[PDB]
Amino acid sequence: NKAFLNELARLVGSSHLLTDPAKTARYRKGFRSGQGDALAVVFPGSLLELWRVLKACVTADKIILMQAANTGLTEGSTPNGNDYDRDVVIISTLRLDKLHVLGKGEQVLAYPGTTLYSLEKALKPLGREPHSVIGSSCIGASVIGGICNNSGGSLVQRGPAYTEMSLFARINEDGKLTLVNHLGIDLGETPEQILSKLDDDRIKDDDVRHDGRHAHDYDYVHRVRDIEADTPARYNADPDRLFESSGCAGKLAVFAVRLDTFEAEKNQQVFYIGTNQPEVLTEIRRHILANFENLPVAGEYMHRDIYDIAELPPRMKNWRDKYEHHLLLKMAGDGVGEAKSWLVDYFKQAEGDFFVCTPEEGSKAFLHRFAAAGAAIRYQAVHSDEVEDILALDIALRRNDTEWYEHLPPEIDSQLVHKLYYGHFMCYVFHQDYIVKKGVDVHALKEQMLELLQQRGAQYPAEHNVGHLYKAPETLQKFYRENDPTNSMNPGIGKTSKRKNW
Ligand SMILES: Cc1cc2nc3c(=O)[nH]c(=O)nc-3n(C[C@H](O)[C@H](O)[C@H](O)COP(=O)(O)OP(=O)(O)OC[C@H]3O[C@@H](n4cnc5c(N)ncnc54)[C@H](O)[C@@H]3O)c2cc1C
Repeated sequence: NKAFLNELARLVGSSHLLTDPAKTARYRKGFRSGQGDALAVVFPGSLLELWRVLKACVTADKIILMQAANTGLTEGSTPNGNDYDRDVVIISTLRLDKLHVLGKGEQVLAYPGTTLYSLEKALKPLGREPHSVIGSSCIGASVIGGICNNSGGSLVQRGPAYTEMSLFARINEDGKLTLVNHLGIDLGETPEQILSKLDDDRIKDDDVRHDGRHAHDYDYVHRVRDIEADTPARYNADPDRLFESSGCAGKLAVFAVRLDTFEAEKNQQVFYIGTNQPEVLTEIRRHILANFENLPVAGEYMHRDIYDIAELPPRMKNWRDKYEHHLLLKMAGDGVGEAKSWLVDYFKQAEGDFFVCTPEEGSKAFLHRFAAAGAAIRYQAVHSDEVEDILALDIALRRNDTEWYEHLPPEIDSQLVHKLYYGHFMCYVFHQDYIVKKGVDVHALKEQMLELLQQRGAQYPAEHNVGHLYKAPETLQKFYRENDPTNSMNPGIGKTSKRKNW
């Protein structure tokens, strides 16, 4: 072991290797939960260094945990406990932060540390927008980390993060580390050639091939509008979005992804909708999905309790006081006039009301909605020895569900101090965080709640992935194994075996 570590320090430099528990704690603890021991955290500075570190880990038979930023919410980006059969090496990819724009910006090559934030910035002067907008973009979520988790932001027209074109390393059945270039870009024959070409930014449009594979989720547009389908719009175990790097959850080492970007959206307007009747929001969604020509850009839901705890903008304060259910509907281009006209008519009849945001209201509303997650976490710490731990569920309802707002069995409802509800309303993806009464068996509660969701036909992790909080369905387990036959990369994800060879 003294030798393996010296090799790492030789490959990335001693200032880019951490072994002291007190120093690695920063990378061993999950954003909301999850924690474990790790032998080392290494920070390669080039893709070629990443390759050599992976090779050194495979030859020392270590477990590899790829990490970018670590905003994963279900403990799947940090070690889970200490019972691994081999030492764990966390490879932080955050220094690999270059970005390569292809052509006029219609596609990009993102590297392991490229942040969504930097992607947004580089595309803006090109008149393009990224494929994803998630609550964690403001705190540095990475592009590749979202592809690995099939992340789903607030962007209603884009689907969960997805691409069939990527460059990644895979430990095969024989335990051999292999580099697989499925980027559809000619980069060379050896790892040195391929990775240097990319590290030196010597890729030009001439190296690029155009072949029909998809660099985003095609037709989510269609799937999201099908309000008569009896399955959800998107969920982590959805087999059609599990492709190589897409949904890999750390089971491969993703070096690069080729992704589609989109034309920037014209003139956006946020419509702040509030109501006390769940059915009024249900019909806004159903009518827009079935009848609008223009899909919204975003449609974020916030219940009042989560509103208060997340908590200023006076009109929002007014809406909070008047309405329990809020829908932040962002339209763009023509959808603005379409939404404004239909809402004016709809609310002359339907119970609540709405207003057209001022740039300041609109940004503060979204900033408030995001942060919902951090909220519950902080309410917990405040009331630590008085409430159990936070029970957080991530769910995707059947597209034709007529009752999205849950009415739990009275005996389950009574065990909750608070019920925090927020989500991506148009996609029927909801995050439900509960503050549970002191003395309640949280594990038993969760099990009861998961049974009710199965009964409702919902799927669960929707966007956050299974991590170590959810059991991976058969589709996922089979995918994880195909990618990592030796089970040497982020091992027990989805409550699966943590041991070598599974
Ligand atoms: C406040 C807040 C709001 C959020 N809002 C949303 C939201 O709206 N929608 C949503 O879907 N999620 C949301 N999330 C979760 C977030 O999307 C994920 O935490 C984020 O996408 C993960 O990106 P990351 O850079 O943090 O990756 P990390 O957490 O580091 O996690 C990466 C996951 O991918 C693996 N991985 C990372 N890099 C690589 C690589 N190069 N090769 C192979 N495997 C790799 C890791 O092992 C792990 O399984 C939120 C989290 C927070 C804290």
